[PDB]
Amino acid sequence: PEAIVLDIDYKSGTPMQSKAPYLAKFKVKRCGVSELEKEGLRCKISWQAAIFKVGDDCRQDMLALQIIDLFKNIFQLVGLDLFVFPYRVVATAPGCGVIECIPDCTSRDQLGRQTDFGMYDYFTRQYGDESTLAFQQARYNFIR
Amino acid sequence: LVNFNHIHKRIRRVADKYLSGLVDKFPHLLWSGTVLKTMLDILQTLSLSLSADIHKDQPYYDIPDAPYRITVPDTYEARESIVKDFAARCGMILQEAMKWAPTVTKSHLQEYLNKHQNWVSGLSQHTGLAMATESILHFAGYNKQNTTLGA
Repeated sequence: PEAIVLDIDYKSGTPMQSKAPYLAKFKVKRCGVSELEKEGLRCKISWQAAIFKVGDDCRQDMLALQIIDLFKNIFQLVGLDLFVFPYRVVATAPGCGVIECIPDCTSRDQLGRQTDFGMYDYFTRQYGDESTLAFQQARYNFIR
Repeated sequence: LVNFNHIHKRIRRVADKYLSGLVDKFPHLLWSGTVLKTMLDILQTLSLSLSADIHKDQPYYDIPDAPYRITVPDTYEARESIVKDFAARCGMILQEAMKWAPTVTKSHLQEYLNKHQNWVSGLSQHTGLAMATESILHFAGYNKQNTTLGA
């Protein structure tokens, strides 16, 4: 609710396996809340992906997301270094809701099907030997 | 000298062998007026880099008065080991230089300790000055009065 849509990409439609849930992409502008509220009665741009579902409940995910966000706030306040990504989700109809999509989606199952090997080989090929600088930062983020 | 602390394994060994050969065939480089300053500067740089928040990035450092760079390992143990290992060649070359021609190297050491930049930080560790003022002591000799006597 803190962004204003700009236009619709008329070629990003891609239904998924499943009940007829599809996928779409949007170009959005981020302004804020109060400015959005005051601008909604008179008339930094990136792209977003949305996933729609029909016939499924979207409340336990909402509660889990609230708990995760609270834990992230606690960790950020205390002064430690932990990373969690609280993707938003809103329910609007019985069995229907809107779920956000993380940027640059990369499922582990697809990578495993492509490679059929351990993740160590994948990240050795992707970044290089364990003695390089980038490998250390990747390992640190993985631990975090 | 700057390649004696390379991140690899055999590179520092071959560099040490080359340095030993070069100092063997040209003995007059020991009492030169530029090697000591550079080696003290790199020792001070390593000592400063000993505790620099390992998790913070950019392990590179710039040696003053000479265009070069030095990389350091990640764990504390490796850094401590490499600095301790390097802390011996300094004493070895200093005693070798002091053995033959004491006057020139003593004058150079006196001249080195008279720079304004290091005086401000002298209240801190500044390991180079401590190394110099420690190496001056236990390599001295007898003066004119007590140079020829029988115990």
